[PDB]
Amino acid sequence: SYKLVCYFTNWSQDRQEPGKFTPENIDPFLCSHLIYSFASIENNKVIIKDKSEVMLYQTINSLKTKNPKLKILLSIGGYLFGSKGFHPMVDSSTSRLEFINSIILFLRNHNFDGLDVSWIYPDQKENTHFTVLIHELAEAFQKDFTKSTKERLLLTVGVSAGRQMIDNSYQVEKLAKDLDFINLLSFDFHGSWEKPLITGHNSPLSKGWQDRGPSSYYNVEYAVGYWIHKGMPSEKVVMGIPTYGHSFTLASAETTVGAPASGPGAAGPITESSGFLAYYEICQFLKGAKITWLQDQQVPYAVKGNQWVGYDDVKSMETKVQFLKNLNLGGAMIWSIDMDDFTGKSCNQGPYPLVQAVKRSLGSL
Ligand SMILES: CC(=O)N[C@@H]1[C@@H](O)[C@H](O[C@@H]2O[C@H](CO)[C@@H](O[C@@H]3O[C@H](CO)[C@@H](O[C@@H]4O[C@H](CO)[C@@H](O[C@@H]5O[C@H](CO)[C@@H](O[C@@H]6O[C@H](CO)[C@@H](O)[C@H](O)[C@H]6NC(C)=O)[C@H](O)[C@H]5NC(C)=O)[C@H](O)[C@H]4NC(C)=O)[C@H](O)[C@H]3NC(C)=O)[C@H](O)[C@H]2NC(C)=O)[C@@H](CO)O[C@H]1O
Repeated sequence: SYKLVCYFTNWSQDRQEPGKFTPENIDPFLCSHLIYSFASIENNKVIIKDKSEVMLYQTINSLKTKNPKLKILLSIGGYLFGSKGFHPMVDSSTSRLEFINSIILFLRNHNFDGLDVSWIYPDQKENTHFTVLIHELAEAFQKDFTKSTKERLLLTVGVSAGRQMIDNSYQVEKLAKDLDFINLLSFDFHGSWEKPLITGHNSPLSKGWQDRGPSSYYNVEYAVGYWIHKGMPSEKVVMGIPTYGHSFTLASAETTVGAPASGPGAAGPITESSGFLAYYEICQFLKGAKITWLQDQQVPYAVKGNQWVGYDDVKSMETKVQFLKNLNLGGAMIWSIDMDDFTGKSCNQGPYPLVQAVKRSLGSL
């Protein structure tokens, strides 16, 4: 009994094949939870800015018709929403209450089962506001369920896997009460924003051999453990796994971890964004590359020419799943199913090779 919580996005629809994803591409039995990314906030109220908003509602109802066990949530936030997106809604209880009531009506009208708040990030400044908003939602949700024939709206949150960010942003014990679970964002541990600019893996399970001091923090094992230590019960920890990798353009001839990089990797042809590659792009890149499995860190990286791609593959799916079960975690979260090879047409491994491996690994006694 593990959750498989699957984020998907509303921007992947503008991609060319085979990055071209709509909710209609979703398998109703693939995951236990679906989270739509992202909603917006206009007039201290919840909306959806998506030209496919209405067809999405239609797909939601089809999905839940085919799988009555399926739970679909709505997410607010993300890296680009930032902290700014939550202003001015959080600035007072009045505007906050206006919001919380928009949410309840919204989710009921549209057949969502809860809400994800993935605020990136509260940090020091907004620690208080984030805490308060979560508590007011949690309470309003409970209150609403008091007067209901419906199951109660679930509340989750996408949270930092970064030690310092966790220290600055969260009151964990409070969070443990208010949230049904965290979606631990246990990736983006390394990437081309770093200084000094050196190759590093986006989502390492374990410590690197060269990791010392606060680099010892930048792995999944650590992140997960620190959350539990800070108060979050293990079963409320839902462990994020990525379907993308972080890329680097190599400065010199070192191809190792910690090798100097001139900048982010060449942009994928489909995701057109230098620094990362979806898995369906990674599979093309792997043709003619040399791949190394890191023993220390338990994940692969691939080199082809001056390109260095740290990524996650079927082998790390199964490896990460064993770890999360060993630690009695609540399950697995995926960012994002629409960057797996969902069509099956690039990796020739069937549809959703990575997520499918995760399902199987959780499902296996
Ligand atoms: C002060 C200082 O110097 N501090 C240093 C500091 O940098 C180090 O800490 C590290 O910082 C980095 C960067 O700030 C952190 O990286 C961020 O990590 C979070 C996770 O914690 C990421 O956000 C979530 O995760 C995914 C994957 O990255 C996010 O996905 C992105 O979402 C956006 C939308 O919001 C996507 O944009 C869309 O895509 C295209 C263009 O790319 C466009 O066409 C679309 O229209 C656009 N959509 C929208 C809505 O605008 C983007 O594609 C996508 N990326 C991918 C791969 O899918 C998602 O937003 C987040 N999910 C949820 C849920 O919230 C965040 O993306 C990521 N930022 C960057 C830049 O990659 C890092 O976590 C942090 N590390 C640690 C360990 O804490 C510290 C280290 O301590 O050192 C200091 O020195």
